[PDB]
Amino acid sequence: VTTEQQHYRDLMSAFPTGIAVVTSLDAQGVPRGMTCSSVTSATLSPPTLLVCLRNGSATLDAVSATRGFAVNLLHDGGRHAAEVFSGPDPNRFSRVQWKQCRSGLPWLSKDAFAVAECRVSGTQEVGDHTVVFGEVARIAQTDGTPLLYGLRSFAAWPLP
Amino acid sequence: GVTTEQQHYRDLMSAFPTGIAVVTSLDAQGVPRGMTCSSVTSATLSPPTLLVCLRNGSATLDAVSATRGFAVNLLHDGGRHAAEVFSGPDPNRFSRVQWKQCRSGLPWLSKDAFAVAECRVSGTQEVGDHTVVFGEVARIAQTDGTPLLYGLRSFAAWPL
Ligand SMILES: Cc1cc2nc3c(=O)[nH]c(=O)nc-3n(C[C@H](O)[C@H](O)[C@H](O)COP(=O)(O)OP(=O)(O)OC[C@H]3O[C@@H](n4cnc5c(N)ncnc54)[C@H](O)[C@@H]3O)c2cc1C
Ligand SMILES: Cc1cc2nc3c(=O)[nH]c(=O)nc-3n(C[C@H](O)[C@H](O)[C@H](O)COP(=O)(O)OP(=O)(O)OC[C@H]3O[C@@H](n4cnc5c(N)ncnc54)[C@H](O)[C@@H]3O)c2cc1C
Ligand SMILES: NC(=O)C1=CN([C@@H]2O[C@H](COP(=O)(O)OP(=O)(O)OC[C@H]3O[C@@H](n4cnc5c(N)ncnc54)[C@H](O)[C@@H]3O)[C@@H](O)[C@H]2O)C=CC1
Ligand SMILES: NC(=O)C1=CN([C@@H]2O[C@H](COP(=O)(O)OP(=O)(O)OC[C@H]3O[C@@H](n4cnc5c(N)ncnc54)[C@H](O)[C@@H]3O)[C@@H](O)[C@H]2O)C=CC1
Repeated sequence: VTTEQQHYRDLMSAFPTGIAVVTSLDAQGVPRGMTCSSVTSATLSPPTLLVCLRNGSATLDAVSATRGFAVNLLHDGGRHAAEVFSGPDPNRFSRVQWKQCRSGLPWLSKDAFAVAECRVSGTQEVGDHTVVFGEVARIAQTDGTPLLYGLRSFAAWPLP
Repeated sequence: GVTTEQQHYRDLMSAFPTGIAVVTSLDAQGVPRGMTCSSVTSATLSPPTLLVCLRNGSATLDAVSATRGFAVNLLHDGGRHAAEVFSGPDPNRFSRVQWKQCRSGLPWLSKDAFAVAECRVSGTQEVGDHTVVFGEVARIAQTDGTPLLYGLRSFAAWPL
């Protein structure tokens, strides 16, 4: 017995999350990234998160080529960035402010309140996606109200 | 206990808010087990598969591994007490919430959850002291409700 895809979409839509832009570099050195809601903590020993990226995506290809990626947590002013990095716009990085970290990884310096640089420590394919484990290597974090996505809409963390 | 490094990582991940589920199963002797879970993540639509990340040695992970199935109970904004009890030290948590047994046997938190998804374990991946559990969704029931949220070390309600 297996549920239908629409019922599953409706279920998962009702689990709201923060919003990241996951970034890396492709083999040509070109920044790549996507809006990502699948950031999940895996373990503290060593500090490891995971993301789940669509197979064939430019971002997964860059993550695999660089074996590292940055997780840029968006604050409430970052809705436009989240739209850019989930939509059909070309040259997404020309539409946001960004800087290259010491690692070379793209950091969204205006739209994110925190950025974690991760080394790819393993992957696991599941259907048409790949779970990517990231061992966190460097963190820069400031105060900010997190952007949220849930029930097919953007919102803001409701507490000061 | 945590190291300084691990604390910086907790500070980061705390700023990625999520909905809140209670993941339930039965142990080998039929006893209901469950825990508060913020690691619910969508993996793929083909077939519909989510994942959760459960601590190794937890009663819930042992039950999930025994029975190869589990329920994901998404809590609505009246469910804070259930989330607190299912994240605390008391093994008699099931006597402190109102619940019902699904036809399959899985525990359903009927008073505190607005949705329940019954899952078959389709794979696992150990990562440090945790196990990522892949759940192929077999059945979903859902009603309207405002999702409970957790972020920045606080409960809140979805604001829209
Ligand atoms: C709130 C939210 C959360 C999301 N979370 C996740 C998640 O956790 N995991 C995940 O895998 N995806 C997620 N997505 C979807 C993801 O952000 C988009 O699919 C994104 O476009 C992928 O970017 P990419 O460059 O890696 O992929 P590609 O599909 O390889 O796109 C490459 C480039 O082509 C352009 N492009 C974008 N979309 C299209 C299109 N439809 N047709 C043609 N060209 C296009 C853009 O310039 C893009 O950079 C999420 C989307 C939203 C809105
Ligand atoms: C907001 C929030 C989100 C969380 N998200 C996650 C998550 O995504 N993943 C995760 O792994 N944890 C998560 N936790 C932690 C998790 O909810 C707690 O660790 C929870 O108490 C685990 O329950 P358990 O019964 O499976 O674990 P256990 O630690 O096995 O048991 C809890 C208590 O019951 C006792 N006990 C266990 N089994 C038995 C038995 N057979 N007989 C007698 N006593 C027994 C234990 O000694 C302990 O005192 C989260 C906590 C919070 C607050
Ligand atoms: N690839 C992914 O993991 C995700 C992709 N998206 C995509 O973003 C767009 C908008 O999403 P919503 O506004 O939430 O409406 P929606 O109704 O399409 O999706 C609801 C929820 O279902 C899950 N989901 C949807 N498509 C998925 C996919 N292809 N793979 C895995 N899980 C998926 C996610 O939890 C998503 O938030 C859609 O194109 C959706 O596919 C959104 C979230 C996760
Ligand atoms: N085991 C898990 O995956 C999780 C466990 N918890 C438990 O609840 C407690 C309180 O959490 P918060 O109030 O958010 O404050 P916190 O500062 O203790 O934790 C902040 C965040 O760090 C991550 N994290 C913490 N402990 C973790 C662990 N053992 N494994 C993986 N990721 C972990 C989670 O994303 C958590 O929300 C944590 O200290 C922990 O015991 C909470 C979230 C997930």
